[PDB]
Amino acid sequence: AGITGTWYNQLGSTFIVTAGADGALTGTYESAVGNAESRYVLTGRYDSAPATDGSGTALGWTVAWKNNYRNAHSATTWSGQYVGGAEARINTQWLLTSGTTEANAWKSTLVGHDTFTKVKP
Amino acid sequence: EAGITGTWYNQLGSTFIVTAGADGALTGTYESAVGNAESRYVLTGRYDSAPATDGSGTALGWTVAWKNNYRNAHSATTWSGQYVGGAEARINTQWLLTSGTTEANAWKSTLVGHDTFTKVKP
Amino acid sequence: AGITGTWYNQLGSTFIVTAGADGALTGTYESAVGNAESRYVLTGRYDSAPATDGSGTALGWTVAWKNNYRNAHSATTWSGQYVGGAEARINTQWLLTSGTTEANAWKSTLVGHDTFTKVKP
Amino acid sequence: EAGITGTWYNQLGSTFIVTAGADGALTGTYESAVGNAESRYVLTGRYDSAPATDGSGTALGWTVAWKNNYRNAHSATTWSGQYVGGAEARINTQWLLTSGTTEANAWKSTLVGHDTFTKVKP
Ligand SMILES: O=C(O)CCCC[C@@H]1SC[C@@H]2NC(=O)N[C@@H]21
Ligand SMILES: O=C(O)CCCC[C@@H]1SC[C@@H]2NC(=O)N[C@@H]21
Ligand SMILES: O=C(O)CCCC[C@@H]1SC[C@@H]2NC(=O)N[C@@H]21
Ligand SMILES: O=C(O)CCCC[C@@H]1SC[C@@H]2NC(=O)N[C@@H]21
Repeated sequence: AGITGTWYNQLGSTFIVTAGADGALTGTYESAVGNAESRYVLTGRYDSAPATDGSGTALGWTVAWKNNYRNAHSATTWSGQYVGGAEARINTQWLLTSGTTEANAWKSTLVGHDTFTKVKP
Repeated sequence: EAGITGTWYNQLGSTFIVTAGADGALTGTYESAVGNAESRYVLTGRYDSAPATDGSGTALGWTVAWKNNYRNAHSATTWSGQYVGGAEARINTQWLLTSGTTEANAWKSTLVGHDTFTKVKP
Repeated sequence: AGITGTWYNQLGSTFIVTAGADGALTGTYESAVGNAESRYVLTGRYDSAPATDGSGTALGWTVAWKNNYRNAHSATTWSGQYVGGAEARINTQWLLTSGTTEANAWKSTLVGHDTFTKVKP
Repeated sequence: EAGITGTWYNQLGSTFIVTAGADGALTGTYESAVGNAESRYVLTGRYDSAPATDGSGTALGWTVAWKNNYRNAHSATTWSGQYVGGAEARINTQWLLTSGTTEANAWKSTLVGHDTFTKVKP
């Protein structure tokens, strides 16, 4: 029924988001893995007038991994598309950059892929 | 956050105007020199508002959806990277640009690259 | 029973490979999608003495998309790990670079992810 | 392929020694300036042996598994990119470095980055 809602990825992380009418994404993210506890703020953007040819809806969002419990000195961005229908899905690739010194910048950024559905594990 | 807040440019000639809020928010506008883009687009992101002080960069990211009130490319870019302060301040990034596609074309939906932003004295 | 064998990904592409004793990967790749027809040469490397703690076996390979039928002026590399067991798997991320002019180099490289099993679709 | 064949260096100070064969093969050795690496490692890859002549680069890629007869990091890097010829020849790449991990740690198995190689007059 749209991007707004509660989503879960293959790791069991929880992505709670609101899609504003003109393209904003606002919500919270809780990771099942990594140097993370509880909810973190997220903000992003999506295409609020997608094509009408069967294409997905492009979108992205960011989490900086600082909250009242922990600070991992890192940030993840997810870039992907929403695919509607009977089992809606958000398919993403992500980049997780840690703050590093300049000599260690070559090893600053992890890459991966997450797929989200509204099915609670 | 005075470091991040300001006007920046990348190696393509694109314009990144940003404000860093006390709460970790990034807000501003982006103008790409290339691609299916014209004029300014809204951006929004997050940064580490209490970064290490041990000679590490400050982790940050932001998103642009490539729709404005003049054009719509049906696509979105996210930049993930770090701010390196000082007199020659830089934001070093890698990015992912996803286009909306049909399911059959989803394998070719996402471009990857890297941008380096230089801050400009206001 | 090891890396050597015939593998298929989620697109239905066919990856036929031999793992040499000292780390070579040699074989052919046939893509189900894109500017591709029939088999293409591949070469790569793998860790020929993996850890003994339950970790996967790191590996990578390259295809340049030129054969006797077509030339797409492009190359893909896959980087990932082999995971043995009852349903062995190779989990990868890939980079597909097309030859471009310098002004268009920003849009030269696609990224994605392929998972391979020995199950024939 | 005289263009690609030779000795190259990247911005980290690493050494890439390669031979480009008539059949599209790349063979050689790689020496990283950084990471869990010492001495030379075998590489192997492929390139477009009949590239466009319209002012485009030549697509190529290669792999190093980080095991040699002195060290084993249980990891592998692939570089994907293009050769740009002429008097100031470059190979511009992006790379993926996958470490062997347990299944629980697989989400953090892969680093991404970018290297630019400069050819050195033999
Ligand atoms: O360890 C850190 O630096 C903070 C937590 C990172 C968790 C990552 S973000 C990408 C991937 N998807 C998830 O749901 N969790 C991991
Ligand atoms: O073509 C599109 O879909 C929209 C414009 C994309 C421009 C990209 S975003 C990554 C890179 N950095 C820039 O400043 N511009 C390009
Ligand atoms: O279109 C091209 O330039 C050549 C074919 C590319 C096919 C790509 S490689 C990554 C992905 N995995 C596949 O099995 N096929 C596509
Ligand atoms: O630490 C490891 O697992 C092995 C060494 C990895 C070195 C990486 S490969 C990408 C980048 N470019 C280089 O020349 N060195 C680093």
